Amino acid sequence: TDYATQLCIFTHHIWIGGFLIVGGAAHAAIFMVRDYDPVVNQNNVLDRVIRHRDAIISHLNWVCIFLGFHSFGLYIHNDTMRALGRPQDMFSDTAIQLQPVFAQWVQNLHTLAPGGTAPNALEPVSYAFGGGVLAVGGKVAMMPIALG
Amino acid sequence: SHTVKIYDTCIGCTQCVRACPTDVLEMVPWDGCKAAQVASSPRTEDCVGCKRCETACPTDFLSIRVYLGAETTRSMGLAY
Amino acid sequence: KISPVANTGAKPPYTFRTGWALLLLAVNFLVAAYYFHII
Amino acid sequence: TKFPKFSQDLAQDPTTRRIWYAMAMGNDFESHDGMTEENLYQKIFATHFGHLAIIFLWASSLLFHVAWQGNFEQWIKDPLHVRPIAHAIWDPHFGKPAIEAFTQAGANGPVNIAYSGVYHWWYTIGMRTNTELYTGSVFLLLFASLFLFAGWLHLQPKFRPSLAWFKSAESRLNHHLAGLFGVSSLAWAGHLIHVAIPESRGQHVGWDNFLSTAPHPAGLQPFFTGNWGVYAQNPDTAGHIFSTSQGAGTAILTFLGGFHPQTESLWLTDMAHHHLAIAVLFIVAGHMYRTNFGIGHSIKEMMNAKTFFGKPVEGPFNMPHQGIYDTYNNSLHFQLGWHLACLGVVTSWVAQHMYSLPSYAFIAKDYTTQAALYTHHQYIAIFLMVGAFAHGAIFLVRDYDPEQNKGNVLERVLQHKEAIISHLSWVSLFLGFHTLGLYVHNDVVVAFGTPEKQILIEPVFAQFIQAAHGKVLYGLDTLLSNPDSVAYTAYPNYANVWLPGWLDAINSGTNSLFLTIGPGDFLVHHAIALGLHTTTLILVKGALDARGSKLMPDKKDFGYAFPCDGPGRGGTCDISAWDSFYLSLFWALNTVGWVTFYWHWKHLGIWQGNVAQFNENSTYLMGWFRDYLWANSAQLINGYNPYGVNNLSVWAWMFLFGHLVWATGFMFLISWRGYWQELIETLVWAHERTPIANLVRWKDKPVALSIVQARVVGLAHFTVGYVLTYAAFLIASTAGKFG
Amino acid sequence: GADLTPCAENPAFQALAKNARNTTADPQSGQKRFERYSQALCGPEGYPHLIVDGRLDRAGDFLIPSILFLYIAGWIGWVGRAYLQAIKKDSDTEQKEIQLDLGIALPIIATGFAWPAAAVKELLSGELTAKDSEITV
Amino acid sequence: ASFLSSIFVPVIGWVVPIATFSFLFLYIEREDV
Amino acid sequence: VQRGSKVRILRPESYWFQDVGTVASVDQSGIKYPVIVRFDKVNYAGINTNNFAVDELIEV
Amino acid sequence: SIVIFHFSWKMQSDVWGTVDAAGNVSHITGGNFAQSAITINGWLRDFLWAQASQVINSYGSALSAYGLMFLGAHFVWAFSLMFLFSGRGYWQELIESIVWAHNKLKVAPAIQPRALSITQGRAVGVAHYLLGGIATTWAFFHAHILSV
Ligand code: CLA
Ligand code: CLA
Ligand code: CLA
Ligand code: CLA
Ligand code: CLA
Ligand code: CLA
Ligand SMILES: CC1=C(/C=C/C(C)=C\C=C\C(C)=C\C=C\C=C(C)\C=C\C=C(C)\C=C\C2=C(C)C(=O)CCC2(C)C)C(C)(C)CCC1
Ligand SMILES: CC1=C(C/C=C(\C)CCC[C@H](C)CCC[C@H](C)CCCC(C)C)C(=O)c2ccccc2C1=O
Ligand SMILES: CC1=C(C/C=C(\C)CCC[C@H](C)CCC[C@H](C)CCCC(C)C)C(=O)c2ccccc2C1=O
Ligand code: SF4
Repeated sequence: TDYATQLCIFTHHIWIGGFLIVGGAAHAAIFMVRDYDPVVNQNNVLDRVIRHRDAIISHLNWVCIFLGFHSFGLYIHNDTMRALGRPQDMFSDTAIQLQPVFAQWVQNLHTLAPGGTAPNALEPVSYAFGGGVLAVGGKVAMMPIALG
Repeated sequence: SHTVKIYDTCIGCTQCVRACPTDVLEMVPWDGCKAAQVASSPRTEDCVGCKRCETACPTDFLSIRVYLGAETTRSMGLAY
Repeated sequence: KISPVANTGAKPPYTFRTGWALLLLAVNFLVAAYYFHII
Repeated sequence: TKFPKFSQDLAQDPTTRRIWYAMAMGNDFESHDGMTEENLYQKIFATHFGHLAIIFLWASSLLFHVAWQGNFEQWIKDPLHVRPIAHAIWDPHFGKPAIEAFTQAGANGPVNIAYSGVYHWWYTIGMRTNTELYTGSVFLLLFASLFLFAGWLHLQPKFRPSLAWFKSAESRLNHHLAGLFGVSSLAWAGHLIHVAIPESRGQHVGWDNFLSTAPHPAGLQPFFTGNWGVYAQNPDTAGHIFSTSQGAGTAILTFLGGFHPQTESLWLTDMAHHHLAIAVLFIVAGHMYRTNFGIGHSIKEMMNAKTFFGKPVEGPFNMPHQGIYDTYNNSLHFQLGWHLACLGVVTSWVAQHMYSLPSYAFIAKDYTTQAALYTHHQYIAIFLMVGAFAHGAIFLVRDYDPEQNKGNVLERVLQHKEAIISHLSWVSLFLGFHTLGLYVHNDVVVAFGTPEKQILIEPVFAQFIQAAHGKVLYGLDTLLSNPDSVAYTAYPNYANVWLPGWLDAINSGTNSLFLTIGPGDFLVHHAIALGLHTTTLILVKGALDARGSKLMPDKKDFGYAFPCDGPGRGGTCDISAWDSFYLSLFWALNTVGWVTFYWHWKHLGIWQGNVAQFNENSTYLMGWFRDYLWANSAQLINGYNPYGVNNLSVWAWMFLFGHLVWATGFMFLISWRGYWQELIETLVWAHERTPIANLVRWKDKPVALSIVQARVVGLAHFTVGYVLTYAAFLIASTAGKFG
Repeated sequence: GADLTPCAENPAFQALAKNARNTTADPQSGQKRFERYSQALCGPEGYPHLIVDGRLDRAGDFLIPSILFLYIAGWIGWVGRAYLQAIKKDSDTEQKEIQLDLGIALPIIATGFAWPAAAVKELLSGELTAKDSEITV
Repeated sequence: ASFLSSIFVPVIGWVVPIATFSFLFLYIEREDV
Repeated sequence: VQRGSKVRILRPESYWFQDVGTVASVDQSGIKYPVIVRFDKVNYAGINTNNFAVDELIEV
Repeated sequence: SIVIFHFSWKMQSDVWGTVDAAGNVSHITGGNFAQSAITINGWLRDFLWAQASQVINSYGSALSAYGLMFLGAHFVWAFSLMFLFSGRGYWQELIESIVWAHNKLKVAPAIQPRALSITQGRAVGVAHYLLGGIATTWAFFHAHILSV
């Protein structure tokens, strides 16, 4: 019901974890420049990673370019088409649609779980996956998050 | 490619020749009767413009200088 | 050492500099006198 | 490979660097291999002709499309309530709803509305038919054809001028003032009197009948007989209607001085009188010099002079100017760095006057055109002002000889180089600490619910200038506002014919002429002073430090544009004189935003009839975000919405376009090369190891962009986004609301 | 100017005084504030606009605060200069900048009540051609 | 007269780039100029 | 000059141009720039010393 | 920063809202996420321009400090661009000329002044760039829900 707390509590921890993950990569490099001994790391999982670092990065470079085109470019195509006056050519729900069927697929299982899988549970684990609207006072606490 | 010029204010620290990764520099004997030695730049094609020598020379202003010029495969450090 | 970094050739009073400055200063006082409606 | 013939160095480059740097210094003839001074000036001279041709051909484009695709006829009948259209648009991508949106201003097909103001200029000056524009375009096509032929002509050996001919300074200056400026100004008075002014009163005067009809009923004898007053005998009436005989006066030269009531623009009769007086002084100024006939001044003798009537002097104003004449004529960058400054100031001099004193009919009421013109020239005014210091820095590097000067003012300037840079830091710091804290004091104190505690101080002495021109709203009763004063009535000669018309325009308050300044106008004016001081500090520092500085004494050797010197002495990141230009252009753009947001918000309140929202909310900065930026952007963002598309869909797309371009530059500015070249080596490994793509391979080895190149690419992105973004806001906010 | 009037004749100032918005803990701080700002000139907004022309009538706007700064500001700079020059005579000068020698500073901080008297006395403020001149021009 | 735009727009967007880039690429990759 | 004397520099392209300092040593040899000088103010590298020729120095 | 918006705009649009006793839910923004979150202008229009109305209008209220904190962060952000875009070489030269003025008046410092290191300049920027970014959306998230 306190929508103020949920976003601030959600937003706060989301930022804290992002900072710490970056620190994990920094000290990973500090270990290398400082404490990496080639005698210890001889044909192990780590030495074998350093010896083909080019293939790891080159393919990751390809994925970053693949997604950035086909993730942000679709916004540009919709932004271009809506300005051109062609709302039927966009990537939208009424137009060409890209449904997250795999997430809709996993969502349906958790709603039907309390019956069949883990049957002792009465309600679904979270109403975000599915179920019914929960109302505390006039505010909605949680409801199914449809994915389109 | 590049041009490494060595000026009169050398004193023979031998720090420039050590800092060079590509061995562009060399310490040669100077005709000065009381001057022990002086630097040189015989193989300038292999200079990679990293300016480590300029950081090493301890004169008030640097006896050695590296002037950037026409690039090539060796100067640009391209293994490919 | 071809060019001296510091300038030379002037006496304490600086008559030429002060003469033009006071003129530029006087006209400033004049425009103020018109603003204050003194004139 | 020999792509750059001007550079054997870049041609012998296996990488792809040769392609980029060749684009850069392909226009730098001074750096071209095997270029003497004689061939240098000659190659520069021919290039001017080609550049001159691009102007007139571009001018022809404006006339052709307005003739073929413009409603210039319909706009004449109702200039206020008809939108001028620049050109048609043929995009296959446009959907049917969009074509219906751009079918505007009575066009059969889709079209763009014009905002340049040419319709008001061509209409005021005498054009009243579309076929007349076709003659102007075809004339400029042939007029440009002459220069293109001249440019090729003067490259042949028989016609190639000599270096001494180029270095002739007195002759070029003598001819330009009299013939280029003066006779053109004299000629311009001819068209105004023979074509524009007659057409303004309804008399059609074209090429067919300009010999028959007379500009004045009296002939040309009153000029020779001394009867000058006949031309100013009867003036146009206040009830005159433009392009018609109603209220028409017969005078061709007058000095009324005010605006036309209907058009809210200056009198055509005064403009013709104006250029004639200008042409006289300019022609008089021409003959001063010593060109060949033995009579006149030698600038070299005047500069190198060392004596009064009998007394000794160091020089003009007792200041040494020994080698100034040789420094000017010999160095090309000195002239270029100088001329762009003079042209940059004049560009601002234009813009300050175009909104204040509109010289075209029905242009003040066309609010969008009035704003784009001011924003246009001010942006242009600053590139020329910023480019002026860049060449001034280049001159000190390569074209400056200390021995030739040896004690002039220029050698005396650089000797106290530290005081110039130092005190400039004080002025910029002294403004920003105090200027911001007042905005910030007013921001906070208004936020706490006590706006009365705001530090509001009137621009008092600036009111005294407004009152010194006749504005009575302030009530100072100063020189021209006070009738008892001598300036209101010149006691020796009661010939202040300017005063009746001028006092009407200021004290009217309808137009924008010395508009009412307020406390909000105070602070923003000082913010502008900071942008001009700090931008000067950056440019002056690098220029004066271009020959050398403490961290790099021998900066003269490397040149203007070099990336660094290395991590030695803990730095060397941005030490060149090029990087001073680099960091200055950020201010030079920002300094406009403080100027243009000031212009736009102040005028929008006037045009909309709400002067309060500026004077009230411009003290605290939050008004700039809320009243000006947030509110006015509503129709822009709604250019294309889920419901449909309006005519403002282009600007919204352009608005987001500059945003992306503005942010793309942050990459080249923030992320530097060494990260990228390592990334490039991996892609090279993959392509050389991918089986089917092994067949195709680069001829030029791919490397990361250089350090100076990335700076260039980054700032161009920062500037393009800065330009296109404010353009879409400037046009759509004004056009959607129409003021 | 610019439609600037006194406070009481201006209706805007009369209305804003009712909406107090008491700053401090005192309940009548809002009323006492507006009454004190009755001396200044008020515009159409009712907000006081201060004239920094230099009029002796409006000296409290800018002139009196102006002198109060420069006396304080010269106190700060003149104290820092004398403390800095005093350190230069001692052996280890760099350390005293960080770890202040209060035996030297506090007597100097006590002075500065009359910095202009000392300032005009020092016609030689250490300026010469013997400073950092830093390549030829 | 509006048919001119249907012929001049595409050649500016397609024919002129293809001709310029094709010539420029072969010009810069030439061994002797 | 005398060893231990306080001396000013006139050599340009120097960090200590027109700055005073003590002469630590003087080489009685034909080497150019024989005099050795020490300073309190560091350059950017942090050296506090460099050799100079006698003509480039004026005694204070 | 996109993760917190994907959470912020969706929940306001699809989940969070007021519910009637009959069973009809009236979300905060009314399903605008479906058609507007597929174009960059929709985020600029329906999420940034719209939801930030409470912040700019927060002056003279209890949320007035959020309007200040939302704004002071913008200053701190652009202040970052000094250190990222620039370089030490400019700044040490400028400090050299300023040092001469202090030598002139004999206010020269014992600890000789030096520009910030190269790594530090990059460090000081990202410190400001992030602090100006996070602090900006921090107040925007607060004042929006605290009013709504
Ligand atoms: C996929 C997106 C897309 C594309 C491809 C186009 C394509 C086009 N639009 Mg368009 N448009 C779009 C989306 C798009 N539109 C959207 C979303 C809107 C908003 C509703 C519009 C609104 C719009 C208007 C209002 C107009 C166009 C016009 C045009 C045409 C311009 C052709 C021209 O003059 O030569 C190309 C144009 C140039 C300026 C040259 C390139 C400029 C570069 C930056 C500089 C050139 C030098 C270069 C860098 C050096 C190398 C080149 C070498 C040859 C030297 C072209 C067919 C115009 C039209 O109808 O045709 C006359 C027109 O007036 N568009
Ligand atoms: C008006 C007169 C004028 C003249 C004759 C010159 C002439 C010269 N300048 Mg100069 N300059 C001028 C004005 C002028 N400039 C102005 C106004 C400025 C301030 C910005 C500068 C700033 C400047 C700098 C900083 C430098 C020069 C340099 C030079 C020399 C080399 C030119 C060069 O590199 O090729 C030109 C090469 C180019 C790549 C230019 C085109 C690039 C533009 C920015 C691309 C923009 C992108 C695109 C078109 C927009 C797309 C729109 C989007 C919506 C799609 C040459 C002597 C250079 C030099 O070394 O001097 C010796 C140098 O370092 N000038
Ligand atoms: C909005 C600004 C912006 C943009 C668009 C990019 C874009 C990119 N950055 Mg980046 N970057 C930026 C700001 C930006 N950066 C800033 C400010 C910094 C400093 C912190 C960095 C630091 C940085 C690093 C350190 C790295 C990147 C990387 C990347 C690449 C990721 C690959 C990708 O998304 O596919 C490409 C996607 C796009 C370019 C998006 C738009 C493309 C549209 C959909 C297509 C265009 C339409 C059409 C083809 C146009 C034709 C026009 C015709 C007339 C010519 C990409 C080139 C990474 C990289 O290069 O590795 C892959 C990487 O390691 N950047
Ligand atoms: C990068 C993202 C992206 C994507 C996915 C699309 C997708 C599309 N755009 Mg679009 N567009 C984009 C960005 C994008 N756009 C941008 C950035 C702009 C602005 C410039 C536009 C502007 C635009 C316009 C103006 C128009 C489109 C149109 C279209 C549609 C037709 C595509 C077409 O004819 O190409 C044909 C494509 C191909 C021939 C090749 C595609 C690549 C294949 C599938 C690669 C497969 C690789 C394979 C899996 C690997 C094999 C492995 C091997 C071992 C076997 C399509 C839905 C049109 C439309 O009306 O939309 C409905 C249209 O008129 N676009
Ligand atoms: C009377 C004789 C005469 C005339 C008319 C000219 C004319 C010209 N010479 Mg020239 N020249 C002459 C004698 C003459 N020369 C002699 C004797 C020599 C040898 C000593 C030279 C040597 C020479 C060189 C070496 C060069 C020229 C160049 C030029 C051109 C300058 C560019 C231009 O058009 O600027 C136009 C300038 C103006 C119109 C005036 C300045 C702009 C003002 C501010 C406009 C007035 C304000 C007004 C409000 C504007 C409103 C605009 C309107 C649309 C609203 C111009 C065509 C240059 C050139 O372009 O190369 C071909 C060049 O490089 N000349
Ligand atoms: C909003 C962004 C911003 C701001 C505030 C500044 C501010 C400044 N820049 Mg700058 N700059 C910027 C963006 C910005 N720049 C960008 C994007 C670039 C392009 C790279 C540059 C490029 C640039 C150059 C090239 C130069 C400057 C210079 C200056 C200074 C000019 C002196 C002045 O006006 O004093 C006014 C100063 C201010 C208003 C800021 C002072 C700080 C505040 C008001 C007080 C601090 C107290 C603090 C709040 C309390 C402590 C809290 C605790 C947590 C520690 C000033 C510090 C020039 C300079 O330093 O020479 C003198 C100079 O040469 N800048
Ligand atoms: C010889 C001579 C005399 C005879 C003079 C006669 C009998 C005629 C001379 C006429 C003249 C001197 C005509 C001027 C012609 C040039 C013209 C008409 C055009 C200039 C146009 C320009 C430069 C470009 C204009 C542009 C275009 C084209 C547009 O469409 C829009 C505006 C703008 C962009 C500006 C007299 C007896 C006196 C004295 C004795 C000697
Ligand atoms: C991305 C990036 C690169 C890599 C960028 C590269 C290799 C450029 C690749 C761009 C290709 C060539 C496409 C660009 C095409 C342009 C849209 C048109 C340019 C053509 C004009 C000449 C007409 C650097 O090398 C670099 C170096 C130093 C600081 C920052 C950076 C940096 O940020
Ligand atoms: C501005 C800037 C500088 C110069 C920044 C400096 C010199 C910051 C100095 C900060 C403080 C204010 C210096 C003085 C601290 C005093 C101790 C404060 C006085 C004590 C009272 C406040 C109590 C760089 O060195 C730099 C380097 C590399 C890339 C970019 C940049 C860059 O942008
Ligand atoms: S520009 Fe690059 S190489 Fe030069 S000093 Fe800065 S970080 Fe080092």
